[PDB]
Amino acid sequence: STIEEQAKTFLDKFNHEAEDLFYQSSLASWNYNTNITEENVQNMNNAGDKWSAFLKEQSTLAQMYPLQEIQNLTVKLQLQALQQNGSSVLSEDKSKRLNTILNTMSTIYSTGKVCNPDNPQECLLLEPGLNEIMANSLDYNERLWAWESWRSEVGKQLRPLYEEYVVLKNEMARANHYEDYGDYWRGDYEVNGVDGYDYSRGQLIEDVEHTFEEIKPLYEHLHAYVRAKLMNAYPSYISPIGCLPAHLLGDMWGRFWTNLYSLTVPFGQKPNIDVTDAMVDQAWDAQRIFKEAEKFFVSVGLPNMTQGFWENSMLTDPGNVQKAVCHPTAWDLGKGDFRILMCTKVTMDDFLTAHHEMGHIQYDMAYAAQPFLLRNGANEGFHEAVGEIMSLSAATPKHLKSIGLLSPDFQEDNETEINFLLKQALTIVGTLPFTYMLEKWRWMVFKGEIPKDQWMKKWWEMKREIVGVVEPVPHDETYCDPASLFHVSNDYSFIRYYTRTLYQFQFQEALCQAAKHEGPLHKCDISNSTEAGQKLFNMLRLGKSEPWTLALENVVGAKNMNVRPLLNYFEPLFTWLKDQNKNSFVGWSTDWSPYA
Amino acid sequence: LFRKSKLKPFERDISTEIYQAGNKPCNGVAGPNCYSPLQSYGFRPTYGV
Ligand SMILES: *[C@@H]1O[C@H](CO)[C@@H](O[C@@H]2O[C@H](CO)[C@@H](O[C@@H]3O[C@H](CO[C@H]4O[C@H](CO)[C@@H](O)[C@H](O)[C@@H]4O)[C@@H](O)[C@H](O[C@H]4O[C@H](CO)[C@@H](O)[C@H](O)[C@@H]4O)[C@@H]3O)[C@H](O)[C@H]2NC(C)=O)[C@H](O)[C@H]1NC(C)=O
Ligand SMILES: *[C@@H]1O[C@H](CO)[C@@H](O[C@@H]2O[C@H](CO)[C@@H](O[C@@H]3O[C@H](CO)[C@@H](O)[C@H](O)[C@@H]3O)[C@H](O)[C@H]2NC(C)=O)[C@H](O)[C@H]1NC(C)=O
Ligand SMILES: *[C@@H]1O[C@H](CO)[C@@H](O[C@@H]2O[C@H](CO)[C@@H](O)[C@H](O)[C@H]2NC(C)=O)[C@H](O)[C@H]1NC(C)=O
Ligand SMILES: *[C@@H]1O[C@H](CO)[C@@H](O)[C@H](O)[C@H]1NC(C)=O
Ligand SMILES: *[C@@H]1O[C@H](CO)[C@@H](O)[C@H](O)[C@H]1NC(C)=O
Ligand SMILES: *[C@@H]1O[C@H](CO)[C@@H](O)[C@H](O)[C@H]1NC(C)=O
Repeated sequence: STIEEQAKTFLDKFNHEAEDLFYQSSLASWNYNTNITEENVQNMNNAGDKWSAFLKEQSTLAQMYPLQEIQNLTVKLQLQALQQNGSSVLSEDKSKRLNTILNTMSTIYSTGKVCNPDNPQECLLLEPGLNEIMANSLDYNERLWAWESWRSEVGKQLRPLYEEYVVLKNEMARANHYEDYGDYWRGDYEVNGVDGYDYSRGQLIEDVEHTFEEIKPLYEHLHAYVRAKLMNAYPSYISPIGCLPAHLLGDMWGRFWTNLYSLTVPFGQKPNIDVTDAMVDQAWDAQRIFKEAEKFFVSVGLPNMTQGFWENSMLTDPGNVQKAVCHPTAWDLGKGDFRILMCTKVTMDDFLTAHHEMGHIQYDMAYAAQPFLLRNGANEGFHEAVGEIMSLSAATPKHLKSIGLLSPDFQEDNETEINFLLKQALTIVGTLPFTYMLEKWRWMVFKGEIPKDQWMKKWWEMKREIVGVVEPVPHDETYCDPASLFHVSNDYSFIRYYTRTLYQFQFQEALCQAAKHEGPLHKCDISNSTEAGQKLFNMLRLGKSEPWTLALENVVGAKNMNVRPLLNYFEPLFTWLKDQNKNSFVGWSTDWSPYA
Repeated sequence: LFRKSKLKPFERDISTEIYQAGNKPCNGVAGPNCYSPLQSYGFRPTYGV
């Protein structure tokens, strides 16, 4: 008959086999991650090969249906996803060459190691020692040398391979109808076919630039305050008007500024909020923490976990011969199986992480009724935002007081709020310019406007421009600094970390408004409220069946991302920082160079 | 999973013939627009209710 009926018939078959094959591959992956053995690796390879191969023929078979004869707009989305994400266009020699390069990227990053100067006796890896040194050690020479050493021994090797990598990816996009591999990433937010909700790929760049323009005053004021405080630690090296040295950010790349909290405490005399001792006194175990997290979700109206989750999931490190990765993850094996993989200690961070991970599971259960190809968030940012909005409420003093970990004798005044806001600021506000800088440079390099001989040249020029950080040692084109990043080497989109942060504060402000809350924004709880829960659940169950612009409208009431809720969250900190910056110059100077 | 029409009350059907969906009759062989009518459950102890 017509194409519509034939397409529906084909989809009703694809869904059935896709569910079973996905379960087999996902279960094999879970088995290895909880049981590290060679045969488990083989099981992953076999199951992964079958799933990868099966997608190939289905992608080939889906080509016979032209997409201009579909008007339901729901079948079209499924057909578009199936055709795109399994189609291969490069030649066999080029395809295997790209695969070999990608395998080389992961292998060299995992096996990369640097160690002490002029001493090949003992050497260490990045995760065990390098992270600890840059997070705790305050030695100027050690931090500067280690920062230079890792880049020299990694970026130089990765430079020529990246040059071959950027090429092959371009003809992949060139063979398709996309302009360049940069536009291929920007196609995730593309929306077409709906009047009043269409979003163009090029609109994202303008929207990102406009949003970053408004958040500039907050960042520079924080930068000025950070520079003044760091003057006490390293007076001679730091200039009152120059950019901060790149090796004094508390981490390997300066992505997060959390490690500087102790060195930049606003009021150290006043006690800090901590409940680790309280849990120790009350003898809290892993199950008690998760039950408390589960009760929080019930209090808003969302259903709680099934029996299969409790029996199958593991929350403690097995130890002994049984070795497993302790990276917290939320597994959705499909067909009604949800599990959480993490090693739990009796700490406040693990208590908050339990709430953060449980949010992903609840989101996964929300769209279980949707078809297989539409079981995902509206975009790459919604999934991350949902799991982060709930960690904000869990850390509020009111929730802790209601549970009982915090004594009722606790009081709130100037310092308690200011210290809490500044601690959050060094984690949230600081990473935004770094994420935008990396994405914009990587967009430009894929555009091809920058020649290869100016890759390192332009990289540091804009670092002193936007981020306001100057390198401590000059580098030539031999080094490839961006290749030292984990996400860059492993071919992962990085813009999702900028849209997520601005999304979460839009959600929290809306829910607090629906919860009839009054007072400062940062002190908000939604435990008893149920109107907020049902409003959130309406968007969660949608899945990918609707454009993300419509989903955003159904929660807040706008068709685009906004920066006002984020600024309103940190407004009390903004006024105090303005007072503290009366005698301190605002703005960094790009002319200064630490190496004379 | 695929039948030409509906079933009368209290009726059974056992015939197994390739359900043609495309215009071209594929003479009862597996291929495009020609799917087997009998699908299969899969059952494991780790499923959910
Ligand atoms: C189309 O085809 C592509 C690829 O062929 C598929 O894309 C994948 O989609 C999944 C689902 O999002 C991606 O998985 C995500 O990877 C992120 C990257 O993290 C890496 O690094 C960490 C270490 O830091 C590793 O542990 C991790 O395994 C990755 O190697 C993760 O960060 C994501 O996890 C996030 O969510 C969980 C909850 O689910 C949280 O607990 C986490 O903290 C975190 O916030 C997530 O796992 C995957 O990366 C994509 N592939 C690629 C190559 O990018 C599509 O699924 C497919 N479309 C289909 C099938 O319809
Ligand atoms: C686009 O295609 C989809 C899928 O074919 C269409 O969804 C279908 O919508 C109809 C009614 O709108 C559903 O019928 C309902 O079935 C349930 C039993 O499941 C019955 O109880 C109801 O009374 C009703 O008859 C149908 O199930 C549903 N398809 C699927 C797979 O769930 C959609 O309508 C199409 N778009 C347009 C604009 O027609
Ligand atoms: C949500 O409702 C529960 C049920 O009353 C609240 O739990 C009580 O909290 C008070 C503190 O105000 C305690 O004195 C009670 O002992 C608690 N009762 C129980 C059964 O736990 C909870 O505090 C409410 N949430 C919020 C944020 O107020
Ligand atoms: C892990 O793999 C080994 C090797 O086959 C097996 O004997 C064991 O039962 C598996 N599970 C655990 C929990 O060790
Ligand atoms: C939450 O779990 C309890 C069992 O501990 C169960 O009795 C209750 O029904 C669950 N909540 C909902 C909303 O079903
Ligand atoms: C502390 O808060 C009180 C609120 O009554 C306010 O009057 C005072 O100015 C604040 N102090 C500072 C240093 O912000």
